[PDB]
Amino acid sequence: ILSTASVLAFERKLDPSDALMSAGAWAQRDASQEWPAVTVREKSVRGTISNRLKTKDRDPAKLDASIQSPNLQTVDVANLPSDADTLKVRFTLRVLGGAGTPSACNDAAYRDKLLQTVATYVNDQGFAELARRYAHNLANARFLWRNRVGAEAVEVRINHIRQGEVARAWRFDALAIGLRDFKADAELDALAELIASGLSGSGHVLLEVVAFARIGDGQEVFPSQELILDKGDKKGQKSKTLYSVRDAAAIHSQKIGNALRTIDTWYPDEDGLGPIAVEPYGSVTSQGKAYRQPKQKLDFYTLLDNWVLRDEAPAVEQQHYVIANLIRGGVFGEA
Amino acid sequence: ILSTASVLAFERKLDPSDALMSAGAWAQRDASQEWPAVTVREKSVRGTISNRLKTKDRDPAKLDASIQSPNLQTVDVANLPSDADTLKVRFTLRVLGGAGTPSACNDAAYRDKLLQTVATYVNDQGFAELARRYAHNLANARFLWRNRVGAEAVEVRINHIRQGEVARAWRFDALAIGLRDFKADAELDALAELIASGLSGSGHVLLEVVAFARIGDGQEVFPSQELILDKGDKKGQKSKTLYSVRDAAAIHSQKIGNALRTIDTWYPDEDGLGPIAVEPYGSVTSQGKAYRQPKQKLDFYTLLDNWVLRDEAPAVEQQHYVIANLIRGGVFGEA
Amino acid sequence: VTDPEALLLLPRLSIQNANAISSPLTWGFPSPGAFTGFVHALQRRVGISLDIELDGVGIVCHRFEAQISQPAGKRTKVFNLTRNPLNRDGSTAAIVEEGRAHLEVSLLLGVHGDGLDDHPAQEIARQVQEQAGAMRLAGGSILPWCNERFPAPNAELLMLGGSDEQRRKNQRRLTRRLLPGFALVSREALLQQHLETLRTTLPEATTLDALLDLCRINFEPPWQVRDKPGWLVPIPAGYNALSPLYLPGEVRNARDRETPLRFVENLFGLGEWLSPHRVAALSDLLWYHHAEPDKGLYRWSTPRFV
Amino acid sequence: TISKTDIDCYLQTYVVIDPVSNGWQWGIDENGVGGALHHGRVEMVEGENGYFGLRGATHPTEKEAMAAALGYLWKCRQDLVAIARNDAIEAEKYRAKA
Amino acid sequence: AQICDEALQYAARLRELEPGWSATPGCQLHDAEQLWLDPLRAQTDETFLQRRLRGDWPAEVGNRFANWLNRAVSSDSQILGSPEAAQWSQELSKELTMFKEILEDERD
Repeated sequence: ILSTASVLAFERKLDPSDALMSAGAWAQRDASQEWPAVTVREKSVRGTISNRLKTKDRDPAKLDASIQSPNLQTVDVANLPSDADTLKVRFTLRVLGGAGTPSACNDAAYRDKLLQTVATYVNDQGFAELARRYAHNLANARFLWRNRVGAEAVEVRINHIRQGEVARAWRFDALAIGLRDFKADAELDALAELIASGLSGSGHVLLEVVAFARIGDGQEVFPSQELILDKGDKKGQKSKTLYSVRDAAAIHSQKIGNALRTIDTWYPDEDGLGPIAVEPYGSVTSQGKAYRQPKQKLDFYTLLDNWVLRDEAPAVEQQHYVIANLIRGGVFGEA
Repeated sequence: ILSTASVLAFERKLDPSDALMSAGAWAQRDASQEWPAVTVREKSVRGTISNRLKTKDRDPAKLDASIQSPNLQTVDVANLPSDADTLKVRFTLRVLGGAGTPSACNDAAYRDKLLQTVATYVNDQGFAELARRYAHNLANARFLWRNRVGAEAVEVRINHIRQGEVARAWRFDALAIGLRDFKADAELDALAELIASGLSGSGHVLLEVVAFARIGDGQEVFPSQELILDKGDKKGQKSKTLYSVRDAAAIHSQKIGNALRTIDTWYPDEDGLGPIAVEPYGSVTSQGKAYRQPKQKLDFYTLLDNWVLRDEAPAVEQQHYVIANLIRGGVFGEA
Repeated sequence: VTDPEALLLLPRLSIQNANAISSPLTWGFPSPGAFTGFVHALQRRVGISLDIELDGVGIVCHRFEAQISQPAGKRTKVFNLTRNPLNRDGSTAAIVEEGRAHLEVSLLLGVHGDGLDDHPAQEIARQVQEQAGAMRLAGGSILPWCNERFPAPNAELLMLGGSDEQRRKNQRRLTRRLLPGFALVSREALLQQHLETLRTTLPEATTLDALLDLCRINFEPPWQVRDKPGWLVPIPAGYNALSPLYLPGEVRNARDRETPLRFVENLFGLGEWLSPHRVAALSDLLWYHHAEPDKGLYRWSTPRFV
Repeated sequence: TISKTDIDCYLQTYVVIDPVSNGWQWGIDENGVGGALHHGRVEMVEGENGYFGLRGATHPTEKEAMAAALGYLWKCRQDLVAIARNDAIEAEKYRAKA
Repeated sequence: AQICDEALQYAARLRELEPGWSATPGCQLHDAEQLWLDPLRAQTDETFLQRRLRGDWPAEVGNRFANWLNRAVSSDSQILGSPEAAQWSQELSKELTMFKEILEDERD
């Protein structure tokens, strides 16, 4: 009858690291291996209230008394130095391969059918579209999240690392390569064939992705943000904590992985908003909206269940989405 | 029905850096690139009691016993050197653009309606009043907060930094340009058009703003003030901590940002006090009073909820104020 | 009864095996009859020579440790006992369960008389403490404080103050000295008004049931527990007559054949462990006797509390 | 033949359901009086980062917080379960008597 | 009243530890509350630390006690706008007046 396996855990292909951000100057990007790290430091902020009032707090004497006792905070802040305008964000990406094989699966007949379905996909169309879009999200520095939104010039250098050194070095202009069109190129196709052979298992692919962003001297850079402890007084609050591995600001690894996954231009809603990150019930956190809702038949789960259990193979776009979720990994399964 | 979105996060346009204070001599301001920084040093203060007594402490013998035990603090102090009469305050400014697009928004229809509202504003009257007023707040050195109030001569130099260097150079007299009149000037119109092209998305704008305040040989400069843990004893109390980024006194970035946003001369109270900082429920924390209280219909929230939801477009002044809040950024939306 | 002219403080006395069984229904801290009988024995032994009248005791209990144990799989407690000697034939004697508890109380004694003038205050304070060191307080020995950091001395506070501010000042000076404990008072008006409330709730209520109602922790439906004003312990507040008063040489096997014997029975009242700065006058909170022997009703309480 | 809910009858006095603004967070009262103000030795616990509150997840309803409390007591703390077992046995013998 | 009572009993029973434990060196050890919880450093420091608690009469501890005790009230605007907050602050300041007045005359 082939019901769904009760547990299905897929390991994560495309493992990035914590993206260490350091600083320096443009035209000395080629000597950027002794560049001093962007350090997370503290500063004390004070604001009046700016939030909406709920018609109980709109008394003018109460509003004046509320702005007379303001909230005093400390925030973790990371800036470039006042003699450095280029932010170097460096991580390493390891494309693993063996995407359809689960890390845990009860129903062995389901595992055989799922491996047969993914192998049917790879033989019909290998990881060529997916690797083209992953190579784009490396090529345009989408992993620079807010460090990219006002940068004068972004340049991404991607180095394929063999036995100990660079086997093949790419160098991209991340502002000519946009954040929304997965166009064709000559070097992006070479990087895409590399990531394609990595996802197929045909080779060890360890990339070193280094991105340089002309922001400006002293400007704020944006490492990934932690969550807070909140035990003491509201003056020493520590309202914002920033990530740092060892006295050096850093973006979390899964933030880089989410920006790499932003390949999904196939959702049923409009293409004017661009690609979203490949998630089951494909959801963007900022917009608060789950595209690929299960009411439409286009989430990861009804597509995977129609493809594997009852052989309703979707369109080539939706099965690109399904195999992108299998590359993404997860805990898919009931209780 | 178009209710307002529960989340609205606008990212901050006009991003300044921490304004690093250095020091040197006037009439060698052209060679002011190797000027030594202003150092935050410690000194010890002792006071009597001079605060008001609450009619139980006004006994004569108790007042004499209270002044027989004077309180000892150690304050952080930033001064000019004894051979330097000029304070240099150098920050950078990224005028970003894309003001109406929120970084986070629950309602898609409200986001499209607010984008059409901001696009209507820019099409009828683009960022020309706001950019003229921001160009003023660069030109008059209001970001010098108390470093300006007794200065013999303030001069602001604003450089438009293109690909690696100055595309266009400005040089303003910050005392002739007042702190309360937004007049018209031929160079201020050029800077207004540059900040306009930054805010409109028509170009990349990064300004290097340098301000030289003739204070006097050895006088006190006024960097930003941190907040103290107050975990120790009451003689080494450390009552005052001043901001510095690396042994170099500095003004906070958000304090420069508050001084750039002092463009609001449209609030319903008197304009004899002049511009205030563009805040929702437009408030000054020095004066303890919120102008644009929500009882009057002139706060940012009722103006935005009438402009976007029920399409009651306000006057051109109040909609200048609304778009100045959207440039200012913030966490709008309810809980 | 009569107001104390002075207020003597015996400091923290360590009692090693005091009677934990206060009464047939209550265990824990010993009865206030123990302390009032101790202060009458102090009067009987040293007060008739200093020409003073030690009357009224305030009980403080800085430290309490009962020699109890909680058995395995049981919610309640049992008493740790002592191994008595054998019989004359070599068998183990029948075990009679007595509760022992290690106390640390400080007593405030009401002193009034003409001997306050004839003697120094520290002299009569030292004399009642050196007499109390050879005594026992609820059946347990008063540990006499050898070779610690310093011995806790006395203070006989003359309650006659020249001003009300000086009187409040040295009440504060004494309350700070007997602070880590909890003064034990008698709240029988609270017991009677709780009985009245329980009688407006349900008729035919006994104040044994109202005492129990002040003892329990009652769970209430909407769940919440019913809060209480204070600690509100059950104490044995004296005795009630069972027999008529027998003549001295008439009852059999009495303690002495010169005192009238009368079979009595406990009278359980309500107490309240409160801290000593909640009273604002330490000349209150002193436990006196009230006999009225023609009716029975031999009892102790602290009158002039509120 | 003493059932589980009759043991829960005397085990429920060992839990305390404190009200928070989100929901109901259960806890453990070591003195067995439901977290009384004076006679209640409530068990407070040390968590990850300065957590000093009741051991218990903030549940939406009291019916589920009490159920998670009883499940924790049945899984981990079997001495209070033996207390409630002997209480239930004495209650059954009491109804066999009176 | 019971909370300020257990505060006074906590300060009272803490006097059996040792005469000097704030003399143990540190940096952050509540140097304003250590004037309250250890009065027997005056027996060791005869002029150094004895005269710094008798002239100051360290009794600002009640304000910090009130700032701790106002974490018991919930952050509700309906509780803040009504007269419940004013009545709460009135009787809270009343019991803190009693507790601070007890801490005032520690030196007799």
